[PDB]
Amino acid sequence: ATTGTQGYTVVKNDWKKAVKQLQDGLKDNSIGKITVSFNDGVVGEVAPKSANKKADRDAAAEKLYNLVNTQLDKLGDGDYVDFSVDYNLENKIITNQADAEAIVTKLNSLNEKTLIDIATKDTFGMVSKTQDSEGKNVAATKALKVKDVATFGLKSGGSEDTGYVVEMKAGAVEDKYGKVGDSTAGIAINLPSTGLEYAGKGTTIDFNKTLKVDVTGGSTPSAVAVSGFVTKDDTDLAKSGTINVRVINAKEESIDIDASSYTSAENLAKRYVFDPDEISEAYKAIVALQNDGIESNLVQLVNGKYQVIFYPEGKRLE
Amino acid sequence: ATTGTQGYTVVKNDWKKAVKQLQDGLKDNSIGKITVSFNDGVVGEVAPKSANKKADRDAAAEKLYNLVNTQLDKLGDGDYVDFSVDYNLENKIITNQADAEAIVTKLNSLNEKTLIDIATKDTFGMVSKTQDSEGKNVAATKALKVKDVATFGLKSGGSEDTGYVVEMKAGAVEDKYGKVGDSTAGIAINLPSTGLEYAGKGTTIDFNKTLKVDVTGGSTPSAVAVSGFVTKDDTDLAKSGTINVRVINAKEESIDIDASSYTSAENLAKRYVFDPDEISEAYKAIVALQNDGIESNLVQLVNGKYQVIFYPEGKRLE
Amino acid sequence: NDTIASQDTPAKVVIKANKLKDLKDYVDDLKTYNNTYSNVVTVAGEDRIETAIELSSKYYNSDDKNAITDKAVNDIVLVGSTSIVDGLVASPLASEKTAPLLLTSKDKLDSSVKSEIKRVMNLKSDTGINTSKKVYLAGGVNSISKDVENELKNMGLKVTRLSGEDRYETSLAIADEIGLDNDKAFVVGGTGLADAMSIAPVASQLKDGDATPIVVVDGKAKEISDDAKSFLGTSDVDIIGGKNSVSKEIEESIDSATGKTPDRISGDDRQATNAEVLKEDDYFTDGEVVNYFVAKDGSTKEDQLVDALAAAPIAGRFKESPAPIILATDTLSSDQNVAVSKAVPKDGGTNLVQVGKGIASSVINKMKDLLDM
Amino acid sequence: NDTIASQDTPAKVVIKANKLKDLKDYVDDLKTYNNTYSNVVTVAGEDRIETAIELSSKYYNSDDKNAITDKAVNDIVLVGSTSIVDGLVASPLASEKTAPLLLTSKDKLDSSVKSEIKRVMNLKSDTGINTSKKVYLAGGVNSISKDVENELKNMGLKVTRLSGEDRYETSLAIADEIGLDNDKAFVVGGTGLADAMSIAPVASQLKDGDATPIVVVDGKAKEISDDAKSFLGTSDVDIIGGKNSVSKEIEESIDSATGKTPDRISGDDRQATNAEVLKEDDYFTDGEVVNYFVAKDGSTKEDQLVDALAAAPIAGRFKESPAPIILATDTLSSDQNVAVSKAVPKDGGTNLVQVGKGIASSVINKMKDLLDM
Repeated sequence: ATTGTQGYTVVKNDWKKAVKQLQDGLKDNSIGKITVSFNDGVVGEVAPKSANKKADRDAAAEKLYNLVNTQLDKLGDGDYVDFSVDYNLENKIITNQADAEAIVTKLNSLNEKTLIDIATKDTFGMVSKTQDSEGKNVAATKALKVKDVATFGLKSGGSEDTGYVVEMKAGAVEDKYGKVGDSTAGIAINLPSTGLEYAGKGTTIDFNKTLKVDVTGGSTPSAVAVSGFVTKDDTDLAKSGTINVRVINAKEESIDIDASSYTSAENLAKRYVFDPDEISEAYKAIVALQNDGIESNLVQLVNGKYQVIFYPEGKRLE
Repeated sequence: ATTGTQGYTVVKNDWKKAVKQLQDGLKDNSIGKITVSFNDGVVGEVAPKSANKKADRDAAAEKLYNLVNTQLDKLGDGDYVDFSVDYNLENKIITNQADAEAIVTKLNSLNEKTLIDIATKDTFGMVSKTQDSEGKNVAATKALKVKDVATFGLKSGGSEDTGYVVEMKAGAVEDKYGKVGDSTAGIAINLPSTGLEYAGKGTTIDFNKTLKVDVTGGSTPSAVAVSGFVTKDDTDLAKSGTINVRVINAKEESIDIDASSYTSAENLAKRYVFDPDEISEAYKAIVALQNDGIESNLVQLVNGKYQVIFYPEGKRLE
Repeated sequence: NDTIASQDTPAKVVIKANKLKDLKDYVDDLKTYNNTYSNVVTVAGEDRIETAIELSSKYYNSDDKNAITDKAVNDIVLVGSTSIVDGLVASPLASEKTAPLLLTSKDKLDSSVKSEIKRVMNLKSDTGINTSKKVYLAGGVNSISKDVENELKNMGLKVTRLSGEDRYETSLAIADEIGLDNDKAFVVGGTGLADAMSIAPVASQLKDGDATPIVVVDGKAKEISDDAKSFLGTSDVDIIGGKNSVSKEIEESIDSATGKTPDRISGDDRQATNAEVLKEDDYFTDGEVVNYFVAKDGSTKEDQLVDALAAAPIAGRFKESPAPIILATDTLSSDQNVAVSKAVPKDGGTNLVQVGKGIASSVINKMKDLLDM
Repeated sequence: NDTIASQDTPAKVVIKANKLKDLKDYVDDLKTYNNTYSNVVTVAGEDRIETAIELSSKYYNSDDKNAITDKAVNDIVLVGSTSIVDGLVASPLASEKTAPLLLTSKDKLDSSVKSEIKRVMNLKSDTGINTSKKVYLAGGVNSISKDVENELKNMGLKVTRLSGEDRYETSLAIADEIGLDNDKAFVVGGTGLADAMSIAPVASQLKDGDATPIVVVDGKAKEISDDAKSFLGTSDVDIIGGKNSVSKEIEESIDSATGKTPDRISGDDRQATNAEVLKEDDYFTDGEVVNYFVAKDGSTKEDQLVDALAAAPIAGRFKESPAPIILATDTLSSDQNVAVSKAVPKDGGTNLVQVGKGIASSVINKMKDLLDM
C-alpha cells in the first residue's frame, strides 16, 4: 500500500479480527490472492493452489496467519504490514451447511406471513377460480401466505468444496386475484419462476423485495406477481478488483460526541497537530451535506452516527 | 575581468598612477583599445580613431580619464573597475621629442667611457697605425672611448604622429689593436655599421651589449668589433595580446620583515582569514625554491626582496 | 470509506455523532483550536533587547515557515534600546536591506546581541568577513555610543552611522539611505512616536525592492527644515497624526515645498490613528488582510514602542500578505475593533503575532474573536 | 606576476624580505596561526550541561564544517548530569543512532536542554511530532527520575529507558540496544570510569553503520554475570584497565565463556591506559591520526568525565578520520605525549577540540606543540 491512497487502516489492537476477515475471505473464496509486505518490502504471497478445493483454501488461511501473526503482534513504532488483496465477490460461496440451513429456517419463519388477504366488496384480494351461479367472484377459502407460494431447503449436490445453495421451489395456486361480487374474472397469480437460487455471491437476501407481491394496473389490476430471491450488495464496494489494507502501530481514539464523557475539540487540538487542509475539506464536506444534501467520502453514516477520520501528523509540543 | 584570471590588481590609492600608465600607453601607441567596466557591467570603450595621428591618441587618453576618474576616486566597498587592454608592443613608439633627447643624453653620458685601454708589452690594447723603425707596434696616444666610436642624436624627419628615432653615426679611428713591441700589424677596429637606429618598439637599449668591444681570436686576436644598438625585451610578457587590470576598494598592507617595526605573522592571522590552500601553495613554493632550484609564479624577486601576495577572504572575528 | 494512513501517525481519530450538526460544531472547534495553537504565536523575551533577538532568530536566517529569509543576511540595523526617538524611522531601512532591527545598550554592545549578529550573518572564526557584511547604526552618540560602534568595527564588520544633531536630522539621514525613489514619503511629528509605529509596517512594504521613507518634522514650527524640503523635493506626502502632532502650518509648509497637496491619516489619539492606517485603502485592502501583529501602544511608557519598531519590517514583508501592527497595551480602542472587522475577510485571520510581554490578555482574546481564532 | 583579486577582499597583503629564509619563517608562522585560529576550537559552557548543549549545537543539526549532521536528528541520548556511572557506556549508542548525548538534572528537565532538544530535532508547535522522534534514557530512576521521563513524554516524544538494577545490568541494557553485530565487544570494570572514557571514542567508531558495545562487569567477582555471558556469546573482547579494575579471575571467566582469548589494553594509571588506547593499532593507525579531542581526566572529581562522554560519539564519527580523547585536567602524562607523537603524521594535526572548562593551558599548549599547531 501507499500513503494517502484509498484503502483501510487497521490499528494494531484490531490486527487479529482483520486477519480473521482475510482468512474467512480466503475460506469462502472471496479472496483469490493476498500479497503481504512488512514495511516497504514484499515478504510473501498467499493463494490457494486450487480455489475449488476446501483443503487448499484452509491451507492458504493457515499460511497467512503463520506468516504475519508474530510481525503484527509485536509490531514496533513506525512499522506496518500491507496486504494487497485480489478479491472477486462473484466467486464467494456459503461454505457451511449450517449457514445454508440457517437461511432456510429464516425463510421458513415467514411461511405463515399473509401476502394477499381474502377479498372483500371494498378491497381486492384472493377470490375463487370459478364464479358463482350469477357470474360474480366469490371470496377464497384461505388467504395467500408464503407457504402457498414456495417451499424452501438447500439444493442437492452442494459441498464445502464448491459451496452450498439455498433453493426455492414454486408451489401451485388455483385461487386468483379480484373483488368479491365483481363480474370480471379473477387474475392469475404469477408465482416465482426466476431468482429461485441463492449462493450468496457477495450479496445478502433483501427481504423487503424477496417474496413480495407486485400488483400491476393500479385501479384496474391486470397482473399479479410474487418475486423470488431478490438480493442486495452487502457492501458499496465494487464486485471485483484489488484492495489495500494497512496495519499501523497507532492507538485508536474513539470520540463519541453523544457520550457522557469525551475528548473536547480543544484537548484534541492540544494533543495532536492536524493537517489544516484535511480538516477544512472535512468541514466543507459536513457543511455541504448539512445545507445541500451533497454526500461525500470524507463524511459517512456508520451505525446511526455520522463520522470523520483524521490521521494527524504527530503530537503537539508542550 | 574575472577573479581567478592572470592580470593586475591595483588598490584604490594607486588608481591615478595606473590610469596614467594606460594613458601613456594610449599616447605611445602601445594600447590599441581599452574596454572599461564598472563592476560586472561594460560602460565604455576607449580607442583612437587613427593610431598614426597624435591628436586622436591624446583624445583617447583624455576620454579614458574623464570616464573613470570619478568612479575610481569615489569607489565604494565591493565596487571595482576592470580594464581589458588590447595592446601591441611592436606598434609602440617614442612620441615625445623630450624622451628621444633623454636617450641621446643617456648615450652621451658614456662618451668618456674607455672601451679599449692603451696597449702594453703584456696586455693587448690600442697601438699606432704605423710601426716604429724596427717594425714593431708602439702604443697609441689616447685610449679608445665611446666618443671615438660614434656620435648620438635624434634622426631628421621624426614627428609626434609617427614617432622619433634616436640615431647613431659611426666615427673614424686610425689607431689599431695590438701589443707594444709586437711585429704583427695592428688589427683594424670595425666600427658599428649596423644597429644604428632605435625606435623603441616595446624594447629598451641593452647597455651591457650596446657599444661593447668584441675581440675575436682569443690568445691570437684576428678581429675587433664594436656593436651598435643592441636591444632587449623590456618585459617577459608577450608582444601582442590582451591584459586585464582591476582596481578594488582594498587597502595595501606592506609587510617588510627587514623593517624595525612590522606586523607579526600572529597579528596578521588575527586580523585576516587566509585561504589555507593559498598559503600552503605559497609556502611550498618558498620551500621548493629554498631547498631545490625550483622557481615559481607564487614567489618572486621584486626590488631586491622576495615576496608573496595574499588576497584574504575577509577579516577575522573578534 | 478510508485512506491508507502514514506509518508515523500517532493515532487514528474517529469523531462520531448522532446529529450532523453536533459533528459540524465539533469539527469547527477542532479547526479553530488547531489553527490557533499553530498560527497564534507570541514572540517575546524577558528584555526589550531579547524580544528583538527573538524576532531576528524566528524570521531572519531561519527555517521557520514564515521566515523573511532562510539564508544568512548581509545587513543589520542597530538601534539604541532606550532611544525610540533616534531609531524611530529605521523600520523601512531594515525592510529594504533584508536586515533584522536589533536593540543594543548605548555604552556596551550586549553579548546577547553580539551572539545573534554572529548567528544571523553566519560569522565564524574560520571564514572571512568580506566587505558585504554591513551594520547600520540608526542614531547619534547619545543613543549608540562610539564605544559600541568601535566594538562592531573590531569584530570585522563595516559600520555606517545614520545620525544628526537631533531626531529630525537623524530621520533624514535614515530616510536618505532608504531613498525617495517612488515619489512618495511619510511624515510624522516629533512627538508622534506611536504614529510612526502605526505607519512603519506600511512604509516597510516593498515595491520593486524599495521601501518608502519616513521623515520626522518639527510639528509646532512655522516651517519644516531646508533639509526636509530638499529631501522631500516634489513628492506625495502622507502626514500621520493629528494637528497636535503636526500643525496646520506644517501641512501648508509641506504643500508649498512639494507643490502637491499632502494627505492626512489621523485620529483623536494614537489608537485612533493606528485604526485609520488600517482603514486607509492605499495601505491595506478590505477583506484581504489576514496576517496581524500586535504590540504595546506606549501609553504607559513611550520607549516601550521599540517592540513595534523591531516587528514592523517583518510585518511589512510578512508571507505574501503585509500585516499591520495594532497598538494596544491594556485595551483595544473602539476604532481598532471596527478597523480589524472591516479589514479581515469572511473566513477570518490566518496569522496573529504578539510581540513583547506586557500586552493584556483581553487584547489578544479580542483580536482572536475579531479574526475568528 | 599577479592575479585579479576578488572585489570583496579587505586588503592586498604583500610580504617582503631580503632573505628568502626570513620570508619562509614568516609564511610558516602565518600558516600555523591561520590554521590554529581556524582548527583549534574550544567547545565549553559554564556548566557540564551547557558543554553538552554546545557540543550538540556545533555538531548536530548544524551548518558547521565538521558537523556530524546538517539536518535535524531523530534520536536523543539523555544522561544524568551527575551519574557518569549509569550512562558510562552510552557513547556508542549515541554514535550508532546519530544522536547528541545530552546531560540533564535528575529531578527536573533543564530548560536549556529542552530548548536544544527542540532545536536539534526541529520540534515546532505547527508541525506534528511523529513516532520517529525518540529519546533514550541511559540509566535508572536514580540517575534520570520518572519526573523527567514523563516531562519528555508530555512534550510528545517517544521515551525508551535503558536501565537495570545496577550499573552492570544498565550497561547490558545499553549494550543490548547497540547490538553485538561485528563479533567484538569492550569490557570495563565497575570503577573504571576513565577507562570507559578512553575507549568510548573507539567504541563510537562506526563500521557499516554499527558501533561496538561496551559492557561493565564486576571486576572483583569470581565470574561475570549470566546476562553478560549470554550477551557476550562467542565474541572477541578487549578489556580496558588493569587488574585493579578487572581482575585476573574475570579475564579467565570471559575467556571461558567466549572461548576466545581476550586482549587487555591498560597502564599503571588512567592517563597511561588512555595513551595505550591510542597506541593500540586496532583502534588507530600510526601517522594517520590528525583529529584530536581533549577532556578532563576526572582526577579532581570522577563525575567531571561527562564532558568526554558527550564528546566521544562525535570523536568517533569526526570528519573522515576518527579522533581519540586525551584525558588531562592539569597535566599530560609522559605516555600521552609519546602516544600522540607516534600517532600524528609528519605534517602534524589538522583539528584539536578542547571540551569543557578547567583544562590547564600547558595541556593545550603541549598538544599544539605535539600536533605542530
